[PDB]
Amino acid sequence: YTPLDRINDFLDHLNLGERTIKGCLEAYSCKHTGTDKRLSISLEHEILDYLLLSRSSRKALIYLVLTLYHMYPDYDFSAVKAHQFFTEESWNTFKQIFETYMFEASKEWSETYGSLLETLYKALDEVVKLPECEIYSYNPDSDSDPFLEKGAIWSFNFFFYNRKLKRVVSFRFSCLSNLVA
Repeated sequence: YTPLDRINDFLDHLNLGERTIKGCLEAYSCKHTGTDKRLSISLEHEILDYLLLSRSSRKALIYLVLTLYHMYPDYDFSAVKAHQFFTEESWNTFKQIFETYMFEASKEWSETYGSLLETLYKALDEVVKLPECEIYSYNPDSDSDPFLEKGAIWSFNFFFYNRKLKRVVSFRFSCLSNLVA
């Protein structure tokens, strides 16, 4: 039972009255054998034919789409559409988002313990060496995409990728309205 398991339990259906906050960290090490390997190659080909993400992320992209497939393997992810829906970020741009939307969450957490953000950082750093990571948000517009939560007040899907380890932590967090009419 690690800090991620901690954060995750805390963020499992945090209920704050009218809106309910959900959050989820999942880590994935991309295998270099079997289906992961073949899939990776497929993606790498698709990307090259086609040659918003810049090209600096053409490799990162391969590994992000594997992590999608890992999370929802029955869904058709596509290298080109993801190229469209992934956006590169910085820790700082992530920090602002955490500050502005996960405010009630951080607050409840400090009331509970004696920062949620600091904890998160430490937890991520342990699993993917954070200062060496690349950061991405996934914002699909497609109706079907399973990273799209419909009727949500907001939703984010972040990804922390480590190139050396071929390792990705995905952080999803969203807000739901508990109202009735």
